[PDB]
Amino acid sequence: ATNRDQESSGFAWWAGNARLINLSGKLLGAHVAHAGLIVFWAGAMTLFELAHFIPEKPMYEQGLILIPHIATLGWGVGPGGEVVDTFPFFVVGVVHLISSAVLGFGGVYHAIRGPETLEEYSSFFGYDWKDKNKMTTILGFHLIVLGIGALLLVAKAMFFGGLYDTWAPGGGDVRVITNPTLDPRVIFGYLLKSPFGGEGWIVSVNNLEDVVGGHIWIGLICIAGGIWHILTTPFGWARRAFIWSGEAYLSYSLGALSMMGFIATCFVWFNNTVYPSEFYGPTGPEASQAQAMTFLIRDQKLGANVGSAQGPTGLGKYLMRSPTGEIIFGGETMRFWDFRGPWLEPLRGPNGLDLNKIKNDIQPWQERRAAEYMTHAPLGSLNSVGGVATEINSVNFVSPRSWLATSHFVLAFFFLVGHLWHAGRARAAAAGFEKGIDRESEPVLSMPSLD
Amino acid sequence: AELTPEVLTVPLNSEGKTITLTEKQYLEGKRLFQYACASCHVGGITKTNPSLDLRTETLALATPPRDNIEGLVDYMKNPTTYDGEQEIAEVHPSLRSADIFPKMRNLTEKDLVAIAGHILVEPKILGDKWGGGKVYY
Amino acid sequence: METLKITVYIVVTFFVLLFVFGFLSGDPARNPKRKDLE
Amino acid sequence: ERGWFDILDDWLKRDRFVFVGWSGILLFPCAYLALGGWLTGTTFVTSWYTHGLASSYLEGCNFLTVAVSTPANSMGHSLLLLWGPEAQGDFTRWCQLGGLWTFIALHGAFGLIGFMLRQFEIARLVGVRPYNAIAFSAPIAVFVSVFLIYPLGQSSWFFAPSFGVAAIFRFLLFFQGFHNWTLNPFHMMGVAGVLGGALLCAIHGATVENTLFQDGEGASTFRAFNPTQAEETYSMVTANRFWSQIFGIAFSNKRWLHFFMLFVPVTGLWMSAIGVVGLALNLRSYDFISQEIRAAEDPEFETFYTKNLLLNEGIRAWMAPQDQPHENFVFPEEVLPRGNAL
Amino acid sequence: ANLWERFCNWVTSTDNRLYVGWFGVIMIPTLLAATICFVIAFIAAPPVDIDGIREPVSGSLLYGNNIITGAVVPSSNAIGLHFYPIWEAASLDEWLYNGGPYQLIIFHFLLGASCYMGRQWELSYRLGMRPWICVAYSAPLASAFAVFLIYPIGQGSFSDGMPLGISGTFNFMIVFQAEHNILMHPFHQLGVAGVFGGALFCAMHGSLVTSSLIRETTETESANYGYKFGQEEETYNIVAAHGYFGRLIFQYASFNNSRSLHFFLAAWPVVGVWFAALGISTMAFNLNGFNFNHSVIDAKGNVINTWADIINRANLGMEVMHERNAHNFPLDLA
Amino acid sequence: TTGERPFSDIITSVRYWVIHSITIPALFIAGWLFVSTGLAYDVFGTPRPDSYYAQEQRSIPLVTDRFEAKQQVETFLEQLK
Ligand code: CLA
Ligand code: CLA
Ligand code: CLA
Ligand code: CLA
Ligand code: CLA
Ligand SMILES: CC1=C(/C=C/C(C)=C/C=C/C(C)=C/C=C/C=C(C)/C=C/C=C(C)/C=C/C2=C(C)CCCC2(C)C)C(C)(C)CCC1
Ligand SMILES: CC1=C(/C=C/C(C)=C/C=C/C(C)=C/C=C/C=C(C)/C=C/C=C(C)/C=C/C2=C(C)CCCC2(C)C)C(C)(C)CCC1
Ligand SMILES: CC1=C(/C=C/C(C)=C/C=C/C(C)=C/C=C/C=C(C)/C=C/C=C(C)/C=C/C2=C(C)CCCC2(C)C)C(C)(C)CCC1
Ligand SMILES: CCCCCCCCCCCCO[C@@H]1O[C@H](CO)[C@@H](O[C@H]2O[C@H](CO)[C@@H](O)[C@H](O)[C@H]2O)[C@H](O)[C@H]1O
Ligand SMILES: [Ca+2]
Ligand SMILES: [Cl-]
Ligand SMILES: [Cl-]
Ligand SMILES: [Fe+2]
Repeated sequence: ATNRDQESSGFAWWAGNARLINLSGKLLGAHVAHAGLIVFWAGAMTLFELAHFIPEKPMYEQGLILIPHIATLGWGVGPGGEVVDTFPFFVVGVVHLISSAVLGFGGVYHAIRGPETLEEYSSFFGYDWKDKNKMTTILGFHLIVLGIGALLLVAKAMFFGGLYDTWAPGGGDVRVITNPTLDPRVIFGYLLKSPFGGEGWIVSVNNLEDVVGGHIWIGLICIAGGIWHILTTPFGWARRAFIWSGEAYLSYSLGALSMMGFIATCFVWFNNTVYPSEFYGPTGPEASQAQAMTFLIRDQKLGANVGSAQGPTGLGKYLMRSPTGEIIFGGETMRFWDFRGPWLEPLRGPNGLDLNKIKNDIQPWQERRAAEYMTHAPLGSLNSVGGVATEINSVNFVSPRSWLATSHFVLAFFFLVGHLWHAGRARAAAAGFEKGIDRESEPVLSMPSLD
Repeated sequence: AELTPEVLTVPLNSEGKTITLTEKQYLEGKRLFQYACASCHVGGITKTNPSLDLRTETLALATPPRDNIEGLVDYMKNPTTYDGEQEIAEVHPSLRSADIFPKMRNLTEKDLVAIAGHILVEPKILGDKWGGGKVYY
Repeated sequence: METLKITVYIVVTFFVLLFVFGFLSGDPARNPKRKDLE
Repeated sequence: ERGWFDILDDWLKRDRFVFVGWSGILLFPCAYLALGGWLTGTTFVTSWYTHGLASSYLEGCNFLTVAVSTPANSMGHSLLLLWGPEAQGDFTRWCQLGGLWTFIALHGAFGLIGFMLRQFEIARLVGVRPYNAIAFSAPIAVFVSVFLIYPLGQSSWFFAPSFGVAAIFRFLLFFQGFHNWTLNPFHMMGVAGVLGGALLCAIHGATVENTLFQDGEGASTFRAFNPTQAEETYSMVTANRFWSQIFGIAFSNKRWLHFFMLFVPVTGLWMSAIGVVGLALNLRSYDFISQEIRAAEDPEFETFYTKNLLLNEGIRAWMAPQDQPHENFVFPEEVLPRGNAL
Repeated sequence: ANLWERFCNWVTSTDNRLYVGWFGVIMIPTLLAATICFVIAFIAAPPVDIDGIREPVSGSLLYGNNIITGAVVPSSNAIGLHFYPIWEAASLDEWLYNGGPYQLIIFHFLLGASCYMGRQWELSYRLGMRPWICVAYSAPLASAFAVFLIYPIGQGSFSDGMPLGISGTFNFMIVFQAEHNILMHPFHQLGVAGVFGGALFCAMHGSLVTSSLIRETTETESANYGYKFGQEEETYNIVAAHGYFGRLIFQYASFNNSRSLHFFLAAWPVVGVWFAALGISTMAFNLNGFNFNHSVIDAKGNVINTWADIINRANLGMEVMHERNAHNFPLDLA
Repeated sequence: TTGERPFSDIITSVRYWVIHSITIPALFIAGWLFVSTGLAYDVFGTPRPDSYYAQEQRSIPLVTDRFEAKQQVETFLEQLK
């Protein structure tokens, strides 16, 4: 029982995985078995989603989060996002499920059967946390892998069917991306946009050419930096700035994951391009704009001049100006005038919503799309009663956007706490006082009093 | 109080013929109404146009009358405005427009009768709550 | 307004640089026990 | 003199797994009956005849919506004894009339007295000072003021809180709509006492855990402590310097620190109890007269104070008919206050 | 000893009466800016059109407010989530009308308070302490982020952020109940357990330690003079305290390890307030409390009201009256 | 220790489980039957799903007198046909 109790290892059972820090062979097993769990869930959850899936209902009425991801990549769907073939959903699930057994097999072998340490067995697979050259080499391998992964999305977009394009002329369709954006002013200009309203940082990417071209840049960058980190060792300024330990490296990754989880939370809440509303339901801004559109249409059909209808506040009842003059929907949805969506842009002129188009060019499919999104607003209870908090039972609905955003804010938050926990502990362990103050060497007793 | 055959007896047509639903039809009507209609009609109101509700008195004064099974089944095939002057299948779910309202694709004739029956029975149970909105919640 | 904008931009940049260079300046060694951290 | 009294004393004070004591004669039956009444009521008993509400698992309620509800308003402040003139010894009628509510409230009150006598009794046998009992006066002041004095000032037990999760939530919202209780400075002091109590709890525990002396070799620091050791397990000097430089001031006296921890939450609860005593009589902090005079005369004057009264007015009009069924409120749709569209 | 190293050694010096540190370099200017604007705005700012409907709310003392009703009023709903620094306004008068001050205060405060948390980590490193006091502060800090930043993001407007004032806070709470049924959300319920429990354990630990103080003084003097700052020996008898409390409940419901007792005092309120913070942060994306409206139905189909339905009646009253001039369409979707 | 037998001793002893493999399910089944026979309804006076209202009424049988409350409930119970 090497390091498998508190006396030998120093770690109680409730911190028992800390006993693995210098047991690279068992640590390998833990990581591989855990990836098996991830791949298992992906595989099994897809199959569950497929078994429970009725193609005639919108995905967002059915509690689906994985099938919408597959459909966005262009598999299984045709024009308007209608499901034409559920077989790709089946394949994706089965293959992930079968692979989890391979990973689970490796994980269990390395965890309990193989060598506990790898350094005696292989100097290639062996590592010391303090070896800055080896750690950046392992880092470089995984950057190259990530870069290949980013290029697989490009290959799917350009050579293997394309991607679902909610903005495609004619209501949305799978489209092959032939000219991805490569101009680095466009790709990197997203990185320098303000994150506030009307700008939205990278969350605002709104066309597939930019999505694909950005993954080309990311793939190259990851492959280059991966080669760079195989061939180099950390520079002196870098050496002096960081803590070089297992727990320190864990803490940096925890910080990075937390940040990504927060970005993903906003992506799914605001973006309707890589999270198409056909599959995920309308965004919050989208459903609110759709209500204004619905009652503009209803009242205009009854004979109202919506352009000149003064509401109770003095602002237009249907239409008003944004603080920079653009013609926008009125009422409380004035806050959402930054929303852009395919069902609304045909009414947009240079100055915003165009009154002549509103009067003459509103098509029945737009009235349909606004009424559907207004009645599938991402509001609902924890027991999945759809609607405002005061609504009665009847509609079993919580938007996927709500499920995906709340879960990932919660995870990102705890991963920020985990970063603080492990970064603070890594610093203290490195300096040698993570177990308490030395009584005979208490630093504050050697310092001058404050007053 | 109990869900009795009296409760489940509703007008079949405008001429005064009634039909008596089974409890199974009523409960099937409720489930199918939830599946296909409640996103806009929960509680008997109409979220996208609150001026029109599913109260029986409101359905009686529609053109043609909709306060009976045949009028309601016909509405789900070929919906009209309240005065009958216009056909609104392009914006209201119906069998005629099952291509653009895909949830209507797997509704059979028997399903339309059960949905219709639910709409006609619920006010007899709920009174003012049906089509009353939040004031009666 | 434009003068206010440049002043704030310069002020903020100033303090951010102090923060970044400050933590780049051998901070792990600024502890009361082990200095030799590199 | 070693008579029966002293022999009895001997047995009650035996060191056993559950100490009993003289206080235990009051404490144990009363606590047990209060708890068993609450479980019996929430599992099996309705509120149909007193409130028009279902309130038990038997009826389909869940852990959040079950309650032992208060008696009907027409019972006034009746003790509602099982053998009294309302139920007349009929156990089933008693349950339907709300007899379980006074049963729980009254056995609970005497249970609480018995718990506090237990704190005194054990403290005297062990030889410690009775500050735990003194601190327990604050939960007793809360229970007595909210569950007894408040309804005794009102028309009947009906307006006391009902014993349930969602029923207590209704009590919170009633207190906003009718009493504007968030505005009351006695509630404010109670909020300060409770949030400052939670703060002190967090900050003291964290400070100790992060100024520990290294008294062992393990990475789990819990083992390096011995209950009979003479030394402090953490550094008061380092803790004092940390907080003086982080926050400006710090504790330096460990006895003061722990008295303060007693003092803050206990005082807060006592202050909130005083305000509820006022609400027994509707002696509210509802309004600022100066604001009302200005706002009556100046229809452009708006504050968050006037915005909240509009919310209270919504609460009263929209919840009163269902929440007070004995009053027979019929409010036609046209009289209900509502904003535009909603 | 060059000038940069001199400056770094002063910044990180453990001899300053108040520790500065690198986090303090960001903390001090942002907290000063937020404090100065808050004080000035609270006293003298003119009314603010919070909901974008040309209906300005008076928040300052000079415009008819007292300490209880006063607030710094959130920025205009017309602005939504747009960034509104002073230099984006045509004039200060424009900036004040639209609630400019609110944005300046909360962005500087959130920056400064995050750096306050880093500063707590930083000083613990300089003094040779264990590092996790800042993890306890992350609980109130996350709550501030929830009501000032996260909730506005999910709802699309800083005009639904928490006001900077006492009655403004109550307004925020009441509308929150109407729109998310927060009382019925388990994360708020865990938060209440966190702070009720934290207050209970605060009084608990205070009373038990005070009950077992070792006699070191006479009756005419404060018992606090029986403890001396820096003394080596414990000032109370934990064995007597554990002997009392173990008999109050039973022996195994009582702590006799001061370290795990104090860890429990740390963990219980911090975890509870994390959940409260996460309640607000997830109701920000409209995943609301439990809805049992009309959950109980009789054999005929009559609605049988529960206490949940009575809560709903109260919520409807708040819903229909809040922001009475701000809605033109029947659903309040944000 | 206070002299009683340790709990861990007791609940790992075959004799404990011989006794309680009977007494626990026996009590569970007793609770089940208390509901399934409908006896719970009648002990506590709780309405069944079909006895909240009369077939056409929609008014609550709310108690409105203090000293005739018992008779009021009995009258409400008659009127259920
Ligand atoms: C993803 C979760 C995860 C993973 C991958 C690991 C992995 C590991 N843990 Mg950790 N641990 C975890 C969660 C996890 N743990 C949790 C939640 C706790 C708190 C309870 C701990 C507390 C803990 C302690 C206290 C210790 C470990 C230890 C270990 C290591 C050796 C375990 C051993 O020897 O078991 C032996 C047990 C068995 C052989 C029994 C069955 C185990 C197998 C693997 C079950 C697999 C079943 C599966 C269905 C088979 C699939 C086969 C198929 C693919 C063909 C191993 C790398 C030990 C260590 O660090 O050693 C140095 C150690 O002392 N863990
Ligand atoms: C990739 C992420 C990651 C990894 C690899 C580690 C790894 C480690 N952590 Mg860290 N940690 C993390 C993220 C991570 N952590 C996060 C996000 C937090 C914030 C909560 C923490 C907070 C934390 C603390 C406070 C501590 C550690 C510790 C450790 C060490 C021992 C861990 C252990 O054995 O736990 C064993 C696992 C358990 C005892 C089980 C926990 C059960 C959880 C709480 C249940 C969660 C509920 C679940 C999500 C849903 C409900 C399920 C239910 C219905 C069945 C180990 C090096 C310890 C350490 O410092 O050692 C050096 C330590 O004290 N971690
Ligand atoms: C990324 C995470 C994620 C998200 C966003 C979803 C989202 C969804 N799931 Mg999926 N699922 C997940 C992970 C996720 N799931 C996992 C890990 C499993 C395996 C257990 C499943 C297995 C699963 C099944 C079997 C089903 C779903 C279903 C659904 C839908 C309804 C959810 C619901 O009603 O929950 C109810 C809400 C809860 C149970 C709340 C959970 C509260 C947890 C315990 C709090 C944890 C807090 C934190 C993690 C712990 C911190 C502790 C602290 C000390 C540090 C919704 C689309 C349903 C569906 O509609 O399928 C079509 C369905 O039937 N999911
Ligand atoms: C990242 C995961 C990972 C890593 C770093 C290792 C590393 C190691 N394994 Mg382990 N193992 C793993 C996962 C991993 N394994 C998995 C998934 C399984 C189940 C198949 C195993 C089952 C296993 C057994 C049974 C044994 C090892 C052994 C070893 C050691 C020698 C391996 C060698 O020399 O191969 C040389 C390299 C090759 C043969 C090239 C293999 C190329 C693969 C098979 C094709 C796919 C490549 C491509 C990148 C895969 C993409 C996968 C991705 C989609 C997830 C080495 C320490 C040996 C050992 O421990 O000795 C005592 C040993 O006997 N492994
Ligand atoms: C997982 C990805 C990853 C990781 C963990 C590392 C890790 C490392 N890199 Mg490598 N690198 C990578 C990918 C990665 N790299 C890629 C893809 C490339 C190709 C572009 C490189 C090219 C590269 C070079 C040329 C160098 C490194 C170096 C290093 C080392 C110093 C890191 C450092 O000081 O950052 C700290 C970050 C900074 C100092 C940036 C400036 C500080 C700004 C102001 C912070 C801004 C934060 C703000 C919130 C940004 C938000 C988003 C923004 C874009 C708007 C460290 C071991 C250094 C080294 O030692 O090489 C041997 C070095 O010289 N890397
Ligand atoms: C180390 C360790 C651990 C962990 C472990 C783990 C984590 C493992 C994993 C594992 C895994 C991860 C496993 C897996 C497996 C899998 C499998 C075994 C699969 C199978 C499949 C199948 C058989 C399929 C089938 C099918 C088909 C094909 C079609 C469709 C339908 C169906 C589904 C039927 C613990 C914590 C315990 C502790 C101790 C140590
Ligand atoms: C894909 C895609 C795209 C693109 C993207 C990109 C291109 C990205 C990039 C990105 C990046 C490029 C990022 C970066 C990041 C960075 C970071 C995150 C950093 C950090 C840093 C740190 C953290 C540091 C720290 C420190 C200090 C400050 C002092 C000294 C010490 C230390 C070092 C600690 C787009 C949008 C177009 C479209 C969609 C898709
Ligand atoms: C009232 C009254 C009385 C009494 C009675 C009694 C005393 C009863 C008792 C009763 C009881 C004594 C009952 C109990 C019950 C219990 C239960 C019902 C429980 C349940 C539980 C559960 C369900 C659990 C859950 C959980 C939690 C809470 C957390 C942890 C985890 C779990 C999930 C497990 C007499 C005859 C004198 C007279 C007349 C009146
Ligand atoms: C927008 C942000 C840009 C970030 C740029 C990142 C580029 C990285 C290059 C950093 C430059 C290296 O230069 C860095 O600064 C000065 C050089 O005088 C040194 O500064 C420090 O040195 C030592 C560290 O041991 C300290 O004790 C000393 O107080 C201080 O002078 C750093 O140790 C060195 O690492
Ligand atoms: Ca290398
Ligand atoms: Cl309001
Ligand atoms: Cl509106
Ligand atoms: Fe203490």
